[PDB]
Amino acid sequence: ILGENIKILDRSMKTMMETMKLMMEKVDLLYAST
Amino acid sequence: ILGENIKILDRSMKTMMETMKLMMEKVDLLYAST
Amino acid sequence: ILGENIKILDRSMKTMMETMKLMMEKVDLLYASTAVGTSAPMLPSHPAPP
Amino acid sequence: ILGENIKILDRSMKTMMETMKLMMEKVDLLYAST
Amino acid sequence: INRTDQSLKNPLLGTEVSFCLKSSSLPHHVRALGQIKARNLASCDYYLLFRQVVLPPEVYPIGVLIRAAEAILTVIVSAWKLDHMTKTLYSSVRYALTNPRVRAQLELHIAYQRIVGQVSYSREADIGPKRLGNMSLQFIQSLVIATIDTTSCLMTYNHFLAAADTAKSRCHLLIASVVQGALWEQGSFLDHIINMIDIIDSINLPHDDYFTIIKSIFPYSQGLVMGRHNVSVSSDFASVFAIPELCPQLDSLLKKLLQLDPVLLLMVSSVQKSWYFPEIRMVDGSREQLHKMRVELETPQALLSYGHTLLSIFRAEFIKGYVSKNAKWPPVHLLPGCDKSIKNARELGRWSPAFDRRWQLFEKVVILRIADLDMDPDFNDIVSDKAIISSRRDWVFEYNAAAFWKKYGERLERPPARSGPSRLVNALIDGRLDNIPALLEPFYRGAVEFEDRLTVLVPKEKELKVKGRFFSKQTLAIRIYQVVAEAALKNEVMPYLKTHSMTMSSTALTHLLNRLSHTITKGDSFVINLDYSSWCNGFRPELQAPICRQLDQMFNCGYFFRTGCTLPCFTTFIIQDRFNPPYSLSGEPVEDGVTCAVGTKTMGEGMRQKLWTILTSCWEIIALREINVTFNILGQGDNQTIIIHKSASQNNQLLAERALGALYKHARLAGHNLKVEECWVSDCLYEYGKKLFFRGVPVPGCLKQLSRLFPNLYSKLACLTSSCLSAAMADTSPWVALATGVCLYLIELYVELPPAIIQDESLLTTLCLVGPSIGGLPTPATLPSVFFRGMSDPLPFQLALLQTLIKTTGVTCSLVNRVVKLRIAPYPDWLSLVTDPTSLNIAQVYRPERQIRRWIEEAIATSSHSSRIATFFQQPLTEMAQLLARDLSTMMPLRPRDMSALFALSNVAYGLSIIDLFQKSSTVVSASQADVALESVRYKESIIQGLLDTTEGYNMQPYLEGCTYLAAKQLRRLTWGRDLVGVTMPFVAEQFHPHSSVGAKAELYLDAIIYCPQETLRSHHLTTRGDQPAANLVKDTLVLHQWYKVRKVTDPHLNTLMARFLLEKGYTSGYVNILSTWLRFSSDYLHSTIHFQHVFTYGCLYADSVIRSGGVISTPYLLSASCKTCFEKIDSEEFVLACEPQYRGAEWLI
Ligand SMILES: [Zn+2]
Repeated sequence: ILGENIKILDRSMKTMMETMKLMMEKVDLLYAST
Repeated sequence: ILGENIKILDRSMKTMMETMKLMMEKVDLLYAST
Repeated sequence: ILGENIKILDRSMKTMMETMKLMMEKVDLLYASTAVGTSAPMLPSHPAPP
Repeated sequence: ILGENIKILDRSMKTMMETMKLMMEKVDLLYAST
Repeated sequence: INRTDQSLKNPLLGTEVSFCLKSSSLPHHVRALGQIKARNLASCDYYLLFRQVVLPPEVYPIGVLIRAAEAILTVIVSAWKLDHMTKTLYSSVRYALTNPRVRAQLELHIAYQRIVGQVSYSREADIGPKRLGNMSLQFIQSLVIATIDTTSCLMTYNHFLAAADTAKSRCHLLIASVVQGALWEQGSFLDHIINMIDIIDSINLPHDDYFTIIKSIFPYSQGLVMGRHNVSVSSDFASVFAIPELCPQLDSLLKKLLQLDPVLLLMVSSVQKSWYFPEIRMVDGSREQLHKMRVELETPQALLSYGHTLLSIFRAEFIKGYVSKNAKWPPVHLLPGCDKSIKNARELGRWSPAFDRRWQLFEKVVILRIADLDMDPDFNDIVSDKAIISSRRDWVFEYNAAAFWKKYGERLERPPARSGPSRLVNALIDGRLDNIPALLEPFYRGAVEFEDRLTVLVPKEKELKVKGRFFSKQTLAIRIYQVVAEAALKNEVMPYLKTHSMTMSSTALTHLLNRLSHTITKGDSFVINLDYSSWCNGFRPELQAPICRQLDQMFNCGYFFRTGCTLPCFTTFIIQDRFNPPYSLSGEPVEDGVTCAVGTKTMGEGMRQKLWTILTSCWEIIALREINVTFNILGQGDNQTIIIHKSASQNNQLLAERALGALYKHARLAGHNLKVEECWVSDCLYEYGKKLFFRGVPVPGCLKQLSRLFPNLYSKLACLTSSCLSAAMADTSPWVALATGVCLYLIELYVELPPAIIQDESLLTTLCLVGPSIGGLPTPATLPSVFFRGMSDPLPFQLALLQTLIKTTGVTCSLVNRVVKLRIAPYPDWLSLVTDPTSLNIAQVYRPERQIRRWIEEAIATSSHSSRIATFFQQPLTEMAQLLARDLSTMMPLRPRDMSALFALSNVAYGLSIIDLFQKSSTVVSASQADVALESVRYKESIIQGLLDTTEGYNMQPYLEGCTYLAAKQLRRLTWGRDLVGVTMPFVAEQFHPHSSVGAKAELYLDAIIYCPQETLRSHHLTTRGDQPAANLVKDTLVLHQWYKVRKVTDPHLNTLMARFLLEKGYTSGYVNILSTWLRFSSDYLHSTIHFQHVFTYGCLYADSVIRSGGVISTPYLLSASCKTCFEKIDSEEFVLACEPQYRGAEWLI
């Protein structure tokens, strides 16, 4: 029953790809602010 | 237990999931000051 | 060799933990510094006890 | 018959590590330049 | 009830006075302003007025006191058989009480005490004029009017209490000084004390300068002693202080004292409370406090970097200790780039020495979980008296409504009553502290509830700082958080800090102190004494955040330490100036920088005491290690002593200079700027535990310690006896302490009792010689522990004292019966015996309250509304304790010394201890009361009536004729009817009889203990050393069982009781030592444990006495055995419990 366990982990990782780039611009434009 | 040590790893990641989110809100409201 | 490939994941996790903690230290102190003399709320910095 | 589906996340893990460090210096140097 | 306090216990505040002078419109103001003269002094200058008080000479007839003291000391000495020093002692006492200045001071003290007594706990609020010599006091509410001839000073009751306490302390100082001088090699130094008193009273400098001088007297004296008697290291401590500029006369007097004897200078200069206390400049003081809590000496980035370094060293020390205690590294995770040496050491589970100087390598080591946070504090900490604020909404209750109305022009929206308790014990009773894990849950998350983020700073009383120092009372939640964090730090991590661990193990502590004392004089171990002043208002969040994080990860309590590591920045701080309230905008304080301050960088004094200790130890270790010098950090508070050992490469001067420079540099990188006056190096003087040490030998605190519920005669006398006992335990001579205590006890009796009792010399003597052991007021006379260190039976000593009194003086036995008034209890009270093995079964009439245990327990059981308390008191603890005591009272060879031992290791003992903690909280007893004002009046009346009686208690003729040992055993037989055995300890004085061997006869040579002196002793030899020689209740029970089995004590009933004790737990299966190092022992004994040590102490005390009496020893002296019946043979047959045990068990405790 590991296959399902892997897939749920894989999607959670995919939740790290978009979330970071959804805040990479947010945090880096702070530098543009300063 | 071979699969438990990875099961505990999951929720350990889940802590990060929001641990940033609560940082996201505080940083975001920090902008509203400026 | 089914577990050794897993331990390196744990060490990878623990390495990130220190990364996160350093982020928290820095961000926490920035927010705290600006909170002196103001009514800024005390936002949580850890989800909850299990 | 399953190890093949786990080597692809660790290789991605490194790719996600390099980004983490790549932004570590960025965030740290921002604090000092203050 | 008005004017409750009978002694100075609060800071001297003036804002009330200023408010009443100009503001306020209450009725009392009309009366007060009416009785103020034109030359109205300010409250800040009250001491300038009380100095002028003069009493008419010899107003109180205290000659009876003099004669009584003479007789009492003569009797004590004669009982001790040291007849060659009674002359000295009673002559000294008579001289002390006959001196003009001393008598005047004593009379002033008596007048002050009577005036205080006549107004404290008075339902009346406008007590009329009271005459005090040339002053005319006048009381109004909590304000006092003092007038001499034409000048007046509107004061607060606290100011008058301060003046009274100053007079009392001066009386103590003078009496002790005369007595001490009479027993020194160098003659009376009372003249210097009087001269200092006159000089200081002659100081007319402004408030601030005068109190700066008074504060500096002691450190300047240390500097003076230091700059003269340093051999290796230099010293410039004396240079910083300005005493020689402001008050040249005082400087000359101090230098003269130094010339006479440095020990005497440190002796007298240590007094700091015998001089009027300052009135805190609350405006400036509070402004400075708030500013100091928000200043940034160092840039936060540098502070964070140094915090990382401190984290590295903390990791290193913790790992070293863990390895040393378990031979294996704790669970750690090695970061990438970790050094190879670290990997190898972790793999082998050892600690390479190279790490000690390479702490930086540990920056890559992370310690994972090693324990769990103990979110369940024991009652020892919860049950306390530390005032706390229930929540924010109670802040309006720390101010006066009238002051707020006048200062701002708006009412104060004070609710009808405080919404919550006022003290920790009340909170526990109310049930607030029953779900602590939920209470601390916000801390775990990191968001302390807004309602729990307010702190009230309070000024500290009896401090000679005009600006004042504040300690903080805090909300219940923050208080419990602090308690839990402190317990965790002190129990789980601190013991593992190798370098810091060797400062709490008394064995290592004592060994280190002894080594330091032995090596200081040799000039190979000098000491650096750092005394941080801004330590409390020091640490910033940045410095401690890394260690806070490491602790959080170490205990798996997410962000539990970091939350309090950064909390101050979100906290509201206010100053309890009851008449300087802050503005209230929306029911919350408004920041103004003087009264209120919302958000600061530190939580103030008291908080994070242990963590700050860890950080200080860390950076000190860093500073010392990098210069490669042996060190032994020794200290717990803001003052720490650094012991540095000599290095064969460089002299102590260069080593000290380098160490001081390193300490400066490293304390600099902590926001803890260290100035010159806070640090000094010395090889002659050092301090530990508030106790000086000159050239190794301690400096006695005779002149300082002896100058130190509802009130009662018994309570005052008990406090006096405890203070004198502590002084005796210190390096103070037993004779000095005893004579001073006798004088003070007579003074205390004079203050209270009416003339009929006082002018009854025989009665007064008998009262002073009747100790609590036989039933009576505590007295310094009846105290065997004064001259000894171990446990001792006081009963034989008391009987010996009474016997000697009867034989020597004119007191008749009938009078002793009249005073003793023995009253055997109608039925045995086994609990009292078990909790105090060496006491008779008699009615302790003079005790302030008896049987009150059930009153407190019953009060707690009801009116609680809690859960922890409910489960703690399911059935009466007192009744079960009585059951257990009765159960233990069935040992056919009844041996109370073990009944106490067995009873000690039972849950019921812990329960009684908790009840004792509860009653100790004055709030609980007052809550139990169901006022105290009448209670004291009734109490005073009963005692005053009791001894005025002429009734007899029990014919004592049969009990004051033979050996006090045999007599005491007979008395116990009578008062329990059980031939109690196993606890009576003979009296050394009657057991032996010292004899000098100059006139020794062959008849005296048969049996004795001989003392061989290497050379003739002299007074100088009395101050210089010579060359001659939780679950832990399970382990102690186990070692007790092993003790019994080794002795072959195997009894089925005892075994069952012991096993029950286990299963309810869960388990299932120095004063004379310096002379002592000057003589040699003698083991040539025929019959005779600890009691032998008492005999040795008495033997060397004989020599001490003969030396101090202007005598010398030429030949060894023997200790013959006088009373034979005072010797016995003990078998300790067995603990036959007879009737089967019925205690069962509690299982609720722990
Ligand atoms: Zn005897």
